[PDB]
Amino acid sequence: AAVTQSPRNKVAVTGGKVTLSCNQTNNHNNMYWYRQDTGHGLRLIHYSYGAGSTEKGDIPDGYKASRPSQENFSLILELATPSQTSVYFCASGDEGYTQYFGPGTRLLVLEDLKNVFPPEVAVFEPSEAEISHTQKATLVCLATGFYPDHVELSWWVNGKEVHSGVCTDPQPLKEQPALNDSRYALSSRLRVSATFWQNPRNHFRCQVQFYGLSENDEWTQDRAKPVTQIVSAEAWGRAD
Amino acid sequence: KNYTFRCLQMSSFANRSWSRTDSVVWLGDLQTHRWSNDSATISFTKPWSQGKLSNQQWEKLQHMFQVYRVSFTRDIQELVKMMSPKEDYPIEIQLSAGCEMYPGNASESFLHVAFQGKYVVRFWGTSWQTVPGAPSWLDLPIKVLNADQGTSATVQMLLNDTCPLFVRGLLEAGKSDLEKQEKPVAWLSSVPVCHVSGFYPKPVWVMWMRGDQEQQGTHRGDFLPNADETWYLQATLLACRVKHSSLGGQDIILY
Amino acid sequence: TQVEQSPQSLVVRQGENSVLQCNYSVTPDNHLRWFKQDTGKGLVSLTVLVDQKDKTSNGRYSATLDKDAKHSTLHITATLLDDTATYICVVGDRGSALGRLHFGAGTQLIVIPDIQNPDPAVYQLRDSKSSDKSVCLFTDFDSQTNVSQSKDSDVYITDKCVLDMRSMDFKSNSAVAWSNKSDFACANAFNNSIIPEDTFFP
Amino acid sequence: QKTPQIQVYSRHPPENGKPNILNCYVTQFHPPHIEIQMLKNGKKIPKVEMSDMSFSKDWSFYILAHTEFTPTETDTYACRVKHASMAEPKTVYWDR
Ligand SMILES: CCCCCCCCCCCCCCCCCCCCCCCCCC(=O)N[C@@H](CO[C@H]1O[C@H](COC(=O)CCc2ccccc2)[C@H](O)[C@H](O)[C@H]1O)[C@H](O)CCCCCCCCCCCCCCC
Ligand SMILES: *[C@@H]1O[C@H](CO)[C@@H](O[C@@H]2O[C@H](CO)[C@@H](O)[C@H](O)[C@H]2NC(C)=O)[C@H](O)[C@H]1NC(C)=O
Ligand SMILES: *[C@@H]1O[C@H](CO)[C@@H](O)[C@H](O)[C@H]1NC(C)=O
Ligand SMILES: *[C@@H]1O[C@H](CO)[C@@H](O)[C@H](O)[C@H]1NC(C)=O
Repeated sequence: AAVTQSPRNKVAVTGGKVTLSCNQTNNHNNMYWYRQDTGHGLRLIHYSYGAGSTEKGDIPDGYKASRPSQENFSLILELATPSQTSVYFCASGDEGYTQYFGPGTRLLVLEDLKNVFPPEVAVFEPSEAEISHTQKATLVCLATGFYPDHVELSWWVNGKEVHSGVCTDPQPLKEQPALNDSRYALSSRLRVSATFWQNPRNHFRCQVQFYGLSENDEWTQDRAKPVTQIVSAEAWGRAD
Repeated sequence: KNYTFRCLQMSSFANRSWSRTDSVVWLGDLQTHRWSNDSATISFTKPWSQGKLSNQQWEKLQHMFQVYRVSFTRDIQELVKMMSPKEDYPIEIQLSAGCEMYPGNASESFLHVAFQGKYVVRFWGTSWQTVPGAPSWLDLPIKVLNADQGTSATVQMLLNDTCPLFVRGLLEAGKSDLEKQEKPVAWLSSVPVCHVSGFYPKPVWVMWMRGDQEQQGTHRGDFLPNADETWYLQATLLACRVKHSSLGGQDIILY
Repeated sequence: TQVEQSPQSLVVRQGENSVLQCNYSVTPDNHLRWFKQDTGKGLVSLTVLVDQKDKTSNGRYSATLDKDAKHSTLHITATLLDDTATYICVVGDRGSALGRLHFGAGTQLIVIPDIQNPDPAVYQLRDSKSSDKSVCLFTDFDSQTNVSQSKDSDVYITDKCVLDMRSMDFKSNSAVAWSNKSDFACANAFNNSIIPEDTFFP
Repeated sequence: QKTPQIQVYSRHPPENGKPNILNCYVTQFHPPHIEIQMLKNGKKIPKVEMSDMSFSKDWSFYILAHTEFTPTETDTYACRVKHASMAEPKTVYWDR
């Protein structure tokens, strides 16, 4: 029994309209909307006992629910406020007490989108010193100058995603920590065997999925619209 | 001879916010308990209403009913949300639960539920079910109620074990009030009628006789209650003969 | 709140056991569920306790429930790096969809990994594109090493991050440093940190 | 939905000047919300007692109202009931 949510991250502006969607194909009649905040457990916003029905939860104010079908349940924020910056979870269930939770949606509500920037991505090749010393090769990835911290960094080897030998910073850095709306920098490492890096047939790619502006968002600035995009850098193995 | 024990629950749901639940308990035609919406606790209406239960056993049981009253209320409200817009307020729910005590250790337990004054649901065996004539939309509420294994196990225990146990003790403790005799007093009147008041127990004989021959015409009214737990009866249409267990052969003949 | 968890947070070493508590005032208490939530991710059910006095087990996890005491304990036997998560206690007030879930605010657990054979070293890695750009990588250091942020604003230093080469049952710690300034080199990169005496500079 | 039935009867045989008890048994109504008043000369009697509301095997509600009274040849006694099933209240006079 699975639940899907869209989008994964969302950046909105104060007074803007935000729709968080939830989908399930379990033929579950009942669906629920929660928000998770630090120092709090999950709190019920709205729920639904079937298509056409919406019921107020414990903290409904500022939210509207829509159950247009058995599968879809939406959380509508008609006038987004910064207090609605949170992680939103959706769940579904049948007549039983089990609620099957979705993966989440991190929403960030800003005063304006004038400081949104996609990342620059660079891959740094293993040192020959490390190779001879440890018979291991660490690749380093660097995502720089992005805002907000709505990014998913992943490593791809020959077009397939890897998790083994990977470590990404749990938190990004502030590039200009004196400035209030500072851009971030995030780093990640991928360690392989020296003989794996030695193979010139192996293609390494560091990919960063950025969550920024949508087609519907307005943009009146000389620089390119900082839309949701993938930014990546590559490297090929080498005998050298 | 055979006494029916019944817990009668009356739950009114005026709207989303307003609700009240009031219960009364009877052993035959004698009230044993009252539980008003206003009261946190169940009240005894007889000195012997606790039966043969200990103060601790009574308290553990009362605590269960207190949790049940609050929980039942929210469950009905959540079931109305689930069924909207098909079924809406005002809603009346009557619940009748208890058991019949027969000669020996024989007992039959029941739990009947009426919605809007019509019997629709019962608890039967190990689960809730709808009865013939019930509307089909009740299948979703029954499915949801039957998902609650914890309530089902509790209800099975109360009907199969607790109710018979409690009533055997209640029959002992209340023997003197249940087996009590009260002499009926009769008076005649007719406007262009045989009034019989104050008898206990309920079984009575009231007849209009033309000497030794009875009259087929005579219409025995319904048993009307007195506020001192005795009964009132009328017989309409010459003498009025009344035969009651309290008279012990000495029948009342009113010309 | 009706559901309270203890401790708020804790730090344990790999192979140690963790004991997590949950206390509630929820009435009625049909069942208690323990969830594991990894940072940024969602909720994964570890176990459900349903009886008056209950005990459950799921591998390295085991739990108890005493409905009279309105208390539950979660045990993690021989904690692993992967157990670094938030553990959430939830009490359900009905045995059906008519019920409300009452959520505890969680317990954050940090597991310190076992670094088998340390080899502290600082390597210089060059960009696959430009050439005129690089990073300093401080790696293979033991857990008793703290990486401190740079005293210089134009120099960026990340915190400790532990990777696991699962196929080789090998774990390694590392921090990255970079700067676009000329006065920056790897021999001096982690100067503001207390790094081991053996640290290899090639 | 369900219209009420009112029955007014004395506890003991009536005798002018002697104190008795008048009973008013209201039956067969739904919903259970009801308002019952007993009257002397068209004026509400203050010390009226109400039994707890209950229901029969047929699921219909019932309630017994009763007050002490000393009948006379001039005094009129009644039982007025207001229920949603009726537009106007139903008054039933005591007749010996
Ligand atoms: C039958 C008579 C017995 C003889 C005793 C004589 C005493 C005389 C005093 C009488 C005064 C009371 C009069 C009131 C009338 C009562 C009628 C009998 C009804 C008895 C029902 C008892 C159910 C008990 C369980 C309960 O409270 N359960 C509630 C909470 O449940 C929760 O908490 C539980 C938690 O439950 C637990 O922990 C119970 C433990 C426990 C503790 C102590 C003892 C036993 C068990 C457990 O964990 C559960 O898993 C959990 O979910 C649950 O919410 C009740 C739902 C019942 C709904 C049934 C109505 C049918 C509706 C059909 C109409 C549909 C209309 C549709 C609308 C559109
Ligand atoms: C309570 O009594 C009922 C009988 O009224 C028991 O119900 C039977 O349960 C078994 C399985 O346990 C079924 O095979 C039968 O079909 C049930 N009978 C009916 C009429 O449905 C019930 O098990 C008893 N429960 C307890 C806990 O004593
Ligand atoms: C709910 O019902 C009660 C009793 O019938 C009434 O007094 C109250 O005004 C109602 N509330 C609403 C919100 O209509
Ligand atoms: C019935 O009782 C509950 C709990 O005691 C209370 O919240 C509710 O308001 C009461 N209903 C009425 C109509 O007084």
